[PDB]
Amino acid sequence: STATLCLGHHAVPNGTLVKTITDDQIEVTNATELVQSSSTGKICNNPHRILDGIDCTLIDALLGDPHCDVFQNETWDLFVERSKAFSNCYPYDVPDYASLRSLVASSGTLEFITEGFTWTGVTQNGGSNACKRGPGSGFFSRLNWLTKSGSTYPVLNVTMPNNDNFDKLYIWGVHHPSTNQEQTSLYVQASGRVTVSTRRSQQTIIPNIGSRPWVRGLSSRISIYWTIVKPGDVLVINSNGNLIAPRGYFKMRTGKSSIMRSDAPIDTCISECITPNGSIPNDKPFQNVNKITYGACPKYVKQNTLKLATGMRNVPEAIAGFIENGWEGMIDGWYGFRHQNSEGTGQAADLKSTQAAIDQINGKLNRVIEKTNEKFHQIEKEFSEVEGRIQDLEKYVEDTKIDLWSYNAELLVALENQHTIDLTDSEMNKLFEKTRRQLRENAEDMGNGCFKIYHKCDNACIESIRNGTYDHDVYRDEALNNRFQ
Amino acid sequence: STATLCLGHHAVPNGTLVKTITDDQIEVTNATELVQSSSTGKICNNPHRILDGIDCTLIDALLGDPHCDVFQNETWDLFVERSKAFSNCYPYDVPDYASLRSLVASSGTLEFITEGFTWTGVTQNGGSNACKRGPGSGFFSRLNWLTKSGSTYPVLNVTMPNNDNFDKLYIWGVHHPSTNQEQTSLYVQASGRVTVSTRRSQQTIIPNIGSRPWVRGLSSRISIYWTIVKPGDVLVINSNGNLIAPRGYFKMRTGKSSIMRSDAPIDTCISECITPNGSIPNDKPFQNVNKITYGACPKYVKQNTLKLATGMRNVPEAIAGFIENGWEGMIDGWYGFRHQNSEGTGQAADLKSTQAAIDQINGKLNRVIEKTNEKFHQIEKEFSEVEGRIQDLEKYVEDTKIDLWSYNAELLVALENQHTIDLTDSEMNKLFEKTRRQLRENAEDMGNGCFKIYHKCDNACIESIRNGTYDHDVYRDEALNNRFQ
Amino acid sequence: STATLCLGHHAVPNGTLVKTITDDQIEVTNATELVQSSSTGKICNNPHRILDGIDCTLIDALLGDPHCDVFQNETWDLFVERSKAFSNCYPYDVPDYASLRSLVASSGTLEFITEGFTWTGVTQNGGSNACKRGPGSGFFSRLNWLTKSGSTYPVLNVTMPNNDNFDKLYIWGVHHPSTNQEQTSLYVQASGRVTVSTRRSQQTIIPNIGSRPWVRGLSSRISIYWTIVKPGDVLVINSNGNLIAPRGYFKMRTGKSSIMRSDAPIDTCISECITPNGSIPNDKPFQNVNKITYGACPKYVKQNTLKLATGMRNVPEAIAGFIENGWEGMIDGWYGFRHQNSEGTGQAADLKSTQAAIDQINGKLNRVIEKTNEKFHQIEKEFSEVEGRIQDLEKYVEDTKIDLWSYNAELLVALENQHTIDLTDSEMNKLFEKTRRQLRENAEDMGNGCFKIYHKCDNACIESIRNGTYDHDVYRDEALNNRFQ
Ligand SMILES: *[C@@H]1O[C@H](CO)[C@@H](O)[C@H](O)[C@H]1NC(C)=O
Ligand SMILES: *[C@@H]1O[C@H](CO)[C@@H](O)[C@H](O)[C@H]1NC(C)=O
Ligand SMILES: *[C@@H]1O[C@H](CO)[C@@H](O)[C@H](O)[C@H]1NC(C)=O
Ligand SMILES: *[C@@H]1O[C@H](CO)[C@@H](O)[C@H](O)[C@H]1NC(C)=O
Ligand SMILES: *[C@@H]1O[C@H](CO)[C@@H](O)[C@H](O)[C@H]1NC(C)=O
Ligand SMILES: *[C@@H]1O[C@H](CO)[C@@H](O)[C@H](O)[C@H]1NC(C)=O
Ligand SMILES: *[C@@H]1O[C@H](CO)[C@@H](O)[C@H](O)[C@H]1NC(C)=O
Ligand SMILES: *[C@@H]1O[C@H](CO)[C@@H](O)[C@H](O)[C@H]1NC(C)=O
Ligand SMILES: *[C@@H]1O[C@H](CO)[C@@H](O)[C@H](O)[C@H]1NC(C)=O
Repeated sequence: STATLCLGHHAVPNGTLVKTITDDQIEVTNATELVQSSSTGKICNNPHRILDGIDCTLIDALLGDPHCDVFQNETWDLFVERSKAFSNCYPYDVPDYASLRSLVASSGTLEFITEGFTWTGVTQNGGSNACKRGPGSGFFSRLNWLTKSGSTYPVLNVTMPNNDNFDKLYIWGVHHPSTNQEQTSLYVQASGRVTVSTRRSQQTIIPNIGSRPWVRGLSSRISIYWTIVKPGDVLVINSNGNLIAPRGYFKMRTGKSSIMRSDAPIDTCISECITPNGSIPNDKPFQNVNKITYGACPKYVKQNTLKLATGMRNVPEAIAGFIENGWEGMIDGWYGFRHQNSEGTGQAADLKSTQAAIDQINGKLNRVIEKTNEKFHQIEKEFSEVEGRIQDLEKYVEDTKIDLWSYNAELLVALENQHTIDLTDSEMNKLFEKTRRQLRENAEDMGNGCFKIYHKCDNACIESIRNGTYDHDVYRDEALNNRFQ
Repeated sequence: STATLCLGHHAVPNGTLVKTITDDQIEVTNATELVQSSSTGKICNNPHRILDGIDCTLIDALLGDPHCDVFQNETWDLFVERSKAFSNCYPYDVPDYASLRSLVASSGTLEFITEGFTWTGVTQNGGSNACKRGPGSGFFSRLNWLTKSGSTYPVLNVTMPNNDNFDKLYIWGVHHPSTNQEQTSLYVQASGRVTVSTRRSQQTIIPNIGSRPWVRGLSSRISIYWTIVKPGDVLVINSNGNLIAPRGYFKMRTGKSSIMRSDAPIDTCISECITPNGSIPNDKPFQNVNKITYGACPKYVKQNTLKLATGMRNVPEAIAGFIENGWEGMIDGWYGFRHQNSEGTGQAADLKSTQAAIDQINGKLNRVIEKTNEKFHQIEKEFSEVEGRIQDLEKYVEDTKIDLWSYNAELLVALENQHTIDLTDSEMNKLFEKTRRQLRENAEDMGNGCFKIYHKCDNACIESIRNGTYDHDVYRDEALNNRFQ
Repeated sequence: STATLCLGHHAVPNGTLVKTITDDQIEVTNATELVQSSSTGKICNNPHRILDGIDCTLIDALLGDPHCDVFQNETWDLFVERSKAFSNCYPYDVPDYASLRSLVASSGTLEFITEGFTWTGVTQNGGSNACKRGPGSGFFSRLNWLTKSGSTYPVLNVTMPNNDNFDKLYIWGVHHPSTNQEQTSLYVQASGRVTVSTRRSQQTIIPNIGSRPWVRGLSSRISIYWTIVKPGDVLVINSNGNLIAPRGYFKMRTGKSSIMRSDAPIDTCISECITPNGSIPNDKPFQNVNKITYGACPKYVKQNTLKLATGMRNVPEAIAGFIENGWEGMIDGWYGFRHQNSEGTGQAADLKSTQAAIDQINGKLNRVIEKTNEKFHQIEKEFSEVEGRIQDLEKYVEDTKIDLWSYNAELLVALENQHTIDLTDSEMNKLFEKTRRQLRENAEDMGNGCFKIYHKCDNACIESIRNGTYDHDVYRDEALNNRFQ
């Protein structure tokens, strides 16, 4: 008699469509989504130290807004700026505001050391009713509003050496009165001047005595400037008037700190990736949640979905083999044998080829993508004002990055799916070729992916063929007799 | 007797060389140029609304140059800025000119709403002989040149609330007189000041009273500034002098609008992609025409040609099959059979494998590159002045983008050509293996991509082999007798 | 009798692990490092014109520091800016210093043409003891310190037309005296003003009368500004006072020039690639030395090693063929035959398949990566100050470029290694299939990448099989008799 041993691969009834280099949409047994398209809606407070700016802007906490005194000496890995954040202090503008916000966020600390600045001949601790600290007028806690003492405002000329071994951030301000009457009343000089300089840098501000929109009852402003005094350098403040002096310096730092605009609530949970939408799992290589990211985050891509073939071609369902169709009834392994001999039909999965395919597919993605791009401080990617050239450059850089990484994701997923499908096909063909080699002249490929063994092949001989210990010479005579006679 | 059945693939005499991962220049039956290296030289006026700035710069049309009154209330999807554009009005400079040009181009409209600004104690509608609107002195139509009324220039202090639901762009200016005599004659104050501010922003400009190069007969200038008033915000203009006030505001839009410097004529034609060279077709995924693009444009690459293999190998031309040579004489399909039997030689293309290869090759490039990157406003990529850091950053960002996308194009073309070649080879080999399987023991492969069938194979039998309905058992006895006896 | 003919591939005892798309670490016979991870520590003075700024900053050489007069009229392709560079002249700051440094580096020349500027009513060649040119007081050699002549400082008003065909760079300065007494003594005007303008540009600077840190004995500063005068344009300098006028112009160039901050000594050596680490060989496509590069440099990648498989899979060691193991003892070629016949065992490498594999592998890398991205002037990539938005954008652009190119290198190496391994496997399989085709029915594949030929196969017959001139019909009768009888 003649037995019919042959090979096949597992098939699933519910396949999943993936995109390859050669096929637009090919069904495979298994696939995994490589894009994190959803977020939990909350920012995890671990492992990063998240500082929620409930009603406070980062610059508001920096200056010492009366409603931002809880953020004094605060440190963060990510400062979260809520859209409800508002200023309740003296109206102010920060020329080059974005740079100050960026560098204070990167510093990651509001640690403020008060310094013994000596202001002779002027009244310190000038307050306002726009800045109401308690039941009375106040001002920014980190800024000293100096005004004329008596009937004269001398030329303040103070020095502060940076004898420490770290950069000192001095946040000072220039008062812009609404009228010349206010300018003279606060500062006997009809036109003030504030030159804050270091041995290498310099910033001169001429106060602007002009009316402007009422903000919290004031048509005067404070223009906020910052001076970074590196170690060994010295800060000289020379003011003829309109000086909102610094009460000290902020300890600048370098690290993984940044700032995020987000309304996502902070939740007791752990996630190394934070987006304005909330924290997302970084298990997947790519995301479609937000281009704004903090921590170990997946690369942002424009694709909502990128399915990676983690299985083989799905060819759902006479024991014809892989060339005809896949085997739905085989669950022990990926590739296996079905045999029909005198002892009845049987099946047995091939563990060697199954494990080869599984091992090859296991780390396919993780070996072409670095562990995870861990980004902490970045450029601004959403803007509320129309700034122009610099904002356009930031938007263009981010769009270029997004387009290039989205193309990388598309090409990589197509390449990896093509390689997975070709690899599973090659494993099936390799097992078929091994079986053919074992069955040198004792079998014949029926053409449906199925061999026809021309000798009585009991289950023991089937097992011998399956495990590679099949000796063709034993049955060569009988097989040849049944084949060519 | 016996028969011959050789399997082959179509070949063309006029092959085309392509680049693959494995071969530097491999000849293929067909290839398509993937780089749009040429342009029609004229900008299509569809589907985008192209506004040709014949003799006007965008800022010239914005300010209301007398020779640019045809651009009043103008809208555009692309503003074309001719190199012959010139200014014929009061000489002016725009501090951060690039930013204003960028944001006005992005806004995409010159829609100007005149507002009831009230300037008390000053003479309005000041004009100069440099701006000759008609037979007399004129000025920018969108700017009001305020001067002293009689012998006094009071402290102008006006407000304009933004009660609408859109951003208001206020283009104002500061007059820079040639001499103190002119400053006092126009503005009794010896030193003017223009503070234009919102509840959040502020811009105070001190006029510069100094002579400078004559431009249209004037050594005075206008420094042009813009204020964007968001909805609910209020614009306050406080001028001690030298105020070139706004006559209103330009309504700000957000959309696909931009500006292009181009001398390409406008043509009654349709093209979704516009370059300074002119409109180019976006059928190809890459273009080597211009890095400056607008609309649904191909990605810019440094390659002047990237041929993508849309066919298979050429092995140009005893009927040996694919292993030996390609078949020049087969035009019906890509793969086919040539048979020699007692009834004479014949040929027949294999439609199944041909269609498989054609379908696999049809969308190879499409299923790895997004439809088309539709970019509307971008960074400036060509610069006429040496600005320095920001211009260097823009040039670096564009050069990095160009290099990365050029590498992407090289790698993609090489990968897709390698896959096309391997795919056509695999189709040929799969057809050969199918024919082998059908001819289990009836035929022997002669090594030239062909089979020697050892039984009388009439045209009906050859057709049965070709269509897969060949029964080996019918001729097994005769074939074995002719083979082994 | 019979014979054995096993096909195999060369193996090396010391393989090298490379990385593929399918295997994390696969041993190949040969691999080459694609990342230049090391530098010679010195800057080659060829082929680039390296100018070593020993103790001079580029701006120090530009202004004409007394200790930088050796750099007058100097030209360079790369200006090397040592960390020991110091200023020994009048203390100064350059508002927008980075832009001036960038544009002077891009120009690549300090060629200074002295111009006949006429300053009437002021004292020229003003000096200080901060700039000691010799034993007496000095000043910047390219700047004229103008002061009051006698007891009056008239309103300087000079013009300089650009009648040449090149851009003229005018480096001027504004004096910032420490006290009003110094301002009046040097400049009778209590408040100076310096307006330097062209027909299209304008820079007006108000001198800053305020004290500041002593630098070389002076609490006064020079604010350095530059004006680029296009051909046909004219430069007008007006000054009430505080004018550090230009003595001429620096001739602008466009080309391959740039500036590098490096302490690597310049050595008599040739290298087209320069890094702050020193010159590196550009033979490899990628580097891990420095993201800051000049000349034809390898792309910077984060990977310190990327091994590209320049050989085949290594399978180190009855003459079983390729299926079992690789051939350690075969050095003549890559693929070969080992035969056992009545005349004894022998071996012979296959030159055709070996050469096919070698030719395909030779240029795999260089037909997908452009020769060398020759980058000369680009953005600053290392910053000593915390500047903010623009510096953050530069850092983000460079980090994006580095990440994208590192992913490109990783994916490219994985793809090329996968293709090389599949290529060598396919060459071995193609040799096996050719040998099978030649031995139509005279040999049987034993399953170990080897054939049992069932006829007397002397060395001549084995050579005929190896060179493709083997006629199966000669031995078909004997082989069939030995096979099936
Ligand atoms: C902040 O830290 C400084 C550091 O010494 C300390 O002097 C100061 O009292 C602290 N203030 C607050 C509010 O924590
Ligand atoms: C201002 O202070 C600096 C150092 O703080 C000093 O060198 C200078 O003499 C002072 N000037 C006056 C006028 O006091
Ligand atoms: C995240 O937020 C942005 C902006 O609010 C929004 O455009 C995007 O759709 C959000 N994505 C998810 C997944 O919530
Ligand atoms: C522009 O539109 C406004 C809208 O009211 C109108 O008042 C004005 O006259 C228009 N100008 C032109 C030139 O069409
Ligand atoms: C200027 O106008 C603002 C409102 O526009 C007003 O609050 C302020 O009192 C005015 N100032 C003077 C001096 O009239
Ligand atoms: C397009 O124009 C640019 C600049 O004028 C030129 O460098 C380039 O060669 C042009 N290309 C084509 C295809 O016309
Ligand atoms: C620099 O070149 C100019 C060009 O004429 C020349 O006049 C000047 O003397 C040169 N100076 C030096 C120091 O070489
Ligand atoms: C200043 O010089 C310019 C030419 O450079 C001239 O047109 C103008 O009249 C001069 N002004 C005075 C006040 O001399
Ligand atoms: C090159 O120098 C940089 C900065 O000093 C350093 O981080 C890097 O490790 C150096 N690389 C080599 C190869 O010396």
